[PDB]
Amino acid sequence: EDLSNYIVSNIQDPLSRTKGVGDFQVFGSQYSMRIWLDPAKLNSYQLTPG
Amino acid sequence: QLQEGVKQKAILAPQQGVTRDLKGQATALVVNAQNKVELRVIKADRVIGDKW
Repeated sequence: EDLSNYIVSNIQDPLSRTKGVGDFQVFGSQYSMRIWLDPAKLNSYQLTPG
Repeated sequence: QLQEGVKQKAILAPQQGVTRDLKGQATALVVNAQNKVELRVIKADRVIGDKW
């Protein structure tokens, strides 16, 4: 996923500006702010993921 | 501002010397004894004015 973010970040910008290159896909996609909940801390504060 | 503890062995990297890379970690560029630039991963707790 680090390599896929590196591709979509800064080798997809010079690649598609060249001549002749049509549409294309990459394996995976860019990053995402993945937030990891845990149920013990949600119990400890009287919280729910909603 | 509560005050607690002293660390007698602490290192204060400057703010200009450490820069977040594209993942989210903190990386600082160091040199070796063989005079070649190497990257080292940093974790940083506090800020004191202008230093990490």
